[PDB]
Amino acid sequence: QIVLTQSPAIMSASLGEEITLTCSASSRVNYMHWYQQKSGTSPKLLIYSTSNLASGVPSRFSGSGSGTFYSLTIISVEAEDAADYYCHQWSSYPTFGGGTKLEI
Amino acid sequence: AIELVPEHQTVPVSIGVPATLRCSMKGEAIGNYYINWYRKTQGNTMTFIYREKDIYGPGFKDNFQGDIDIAKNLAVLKILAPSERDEGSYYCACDTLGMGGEYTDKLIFGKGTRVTVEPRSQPHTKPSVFVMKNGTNVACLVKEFYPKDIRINLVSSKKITEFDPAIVISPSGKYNAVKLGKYEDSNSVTCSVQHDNKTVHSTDFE
Amino acid sequence: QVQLQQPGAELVKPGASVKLSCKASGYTFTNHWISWVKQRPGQGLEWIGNIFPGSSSPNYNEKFKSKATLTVDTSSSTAYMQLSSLTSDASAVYYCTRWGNYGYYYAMDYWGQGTSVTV
Amino acid sequence: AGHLEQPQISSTKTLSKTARLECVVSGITISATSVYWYRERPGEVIQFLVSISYDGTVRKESGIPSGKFEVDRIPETSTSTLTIHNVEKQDIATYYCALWEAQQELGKKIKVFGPGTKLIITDKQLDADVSPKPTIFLPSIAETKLQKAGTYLCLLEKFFPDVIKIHWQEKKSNTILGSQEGNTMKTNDTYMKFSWLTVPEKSLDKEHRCIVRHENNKNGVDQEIIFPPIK
Ligand SMILES: *[C@@H]1O[C@H](CO)[C@@H](O)[C@H](O)[C@H]1NC(C)=O
Ligand SMILES: *[C@@H]1O[C@H](CO)[C@@H](O)[C@H](O)[C@H]1NC(C)=O
Repeated sequence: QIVLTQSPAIMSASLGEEITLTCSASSRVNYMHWYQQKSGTSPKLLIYSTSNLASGVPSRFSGSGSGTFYSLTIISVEAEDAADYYCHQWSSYPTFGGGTKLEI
Repeated sequence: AIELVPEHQTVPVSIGVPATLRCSMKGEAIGNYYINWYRKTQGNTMTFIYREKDIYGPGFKDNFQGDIDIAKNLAVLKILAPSERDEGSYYCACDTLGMGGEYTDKLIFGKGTRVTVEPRSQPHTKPSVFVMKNGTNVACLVKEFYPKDIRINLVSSKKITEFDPAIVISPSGKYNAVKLGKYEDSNSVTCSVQHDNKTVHSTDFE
Repeated sequence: QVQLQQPGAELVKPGASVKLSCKASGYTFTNHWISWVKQRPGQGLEWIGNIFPGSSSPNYNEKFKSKATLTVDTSSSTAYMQLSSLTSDASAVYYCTRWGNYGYYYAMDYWGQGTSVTV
Repeated sequence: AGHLEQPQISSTKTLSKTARLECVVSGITISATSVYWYRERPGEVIQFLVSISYDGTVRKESGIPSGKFEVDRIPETSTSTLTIHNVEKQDIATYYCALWEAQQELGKKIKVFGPGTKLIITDKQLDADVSPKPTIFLPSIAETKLQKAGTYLCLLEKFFPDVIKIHWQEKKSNTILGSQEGNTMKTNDTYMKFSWLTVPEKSLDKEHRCIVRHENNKNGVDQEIIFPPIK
């Protein structure tokens, strides 16, 4: 049982600056996954297995994390990047993060 | 370095249907190395299953089967008949064969695959609840029930601590259970266990 | 290219039952797990349960064990979900996902479009 | 055909103190072949730790700082012993010993592994009655007489280390009996566990005992509690 907490809930990031999305855990988790859900769309997979990059994703989406603290990084912020980001992990059963909104 | 990644971190298999397990070789080549297989059915007891070329363990030639594919670059272990004894976590080991100046011949392993087993379907059967105790500690024995669902209680239970019953699979396929409770008073009392519809009592069955 | 077809939406009466069906295509159905995820408006995602194809007694969430029942049909190549004893607040969006296995390490790589169920 | 045996199935030691792990080769002297050691940190794959050969070279791998867990081999008792220096939280792991055995057929060898030790490090342990405390459960009246089978219960409690080994075997035969058990649950300070065994009519007229293997047993020997025979 791992509690995943994402802070802050809503974060403001102006266009053009690389910003980092952070997911925190109560315990140690081996591999963590990141999902992007846009406005009125099913979640997609961006970064799978702690900073491996999923197929079809622009290369400017990269993750960084180790041990308990994990993070997701965007090199270039664009208009199309507005979505809600969740962090997921497997510890014999899934556990989703709170979710953070990214706005331009 | 060399990495072996198992296909599944957990995979349930049922009794009587063959299953396969694959460990992926994200390395130079699967053909060059020698592939082993290990099982840990007990808490920590490692059990050799299959070395690369047709040399199995004690009594594993019949139950298990191993093979190596080159195009997919994997290592396939096939269970021919799963069972409760076959239930365990399996490990894939890679023999380095040594190099021109290297003769350590260590083993590079992968993470285990917790292979849980589940019984085949059989008609439901009644559990014969039997109360038995020694002093202030009582543990009624429901013995031969097939269904998984069960609701429990102890009559006139004044115990400080309540213990969760343990559900295990008998070799006959019908689950066994034990529910235990230590009373600070009124130790002399029977146990009642409700299974399927309505109630079953150790009283009038004794 | 993997498709996980899932219906649009469903509307049912309070106290009724709903059967949600997710159809998989493209990939080998037998190998990969399937999970069901519930999403609400103004939510934090919850995992309801998961089922390996050709298995029995699938794992369930402690908050959905009594109300959810997952079954699969290898011949149909579909995953079914049954929800019963529903309430007023059990109106949400339920997705079906496929678990990548080798190096993905059980990441829900392909998702369904989801069903919006309201009562 | 000699099988590795490690006398300790668990090891609890004070933090930042030396811990010694040993495994003995059964019936076979090691002679030319080398003895290996492996380590399984929780939630990780097992990795080769050290190796000692007939010449005496002590092999290692990447990382593994020198001066840590020297390995020594005793040909007098065919015993290979590994001692951990300055044990720590990262040192908390499971240790196995292995060795290549040559088959009768030429060119084929099998790596046989030991049962494992499961090194455990915790806080300042107190030695006040950490040994398992048993409780004999006699089969109830009108149970074996009417079912033609017997059931026992080896209740156990108050043992600090996580892992405990319980198996059943009759006094006259060395082979073990197929036993069923329930996993331990957390209690006020320590753990408890019970195991039940079923005996057929043939074993009904025998006196059974419950064998429990634990690191903190009295006098370092397996505890024995006798169940009076059904007869
Ligand atoms: C079975 O259970 C139902 C309620 O769950 C009850 O109404 C019914 O009487 C039971 N059947 C019998 C034969 O008692
Ligand atoms: C352990 O603590 C619990 C809760 O404080 C208590 O109920 C129990 O009796 C204690 N165990 C003892 C005193 O052996």
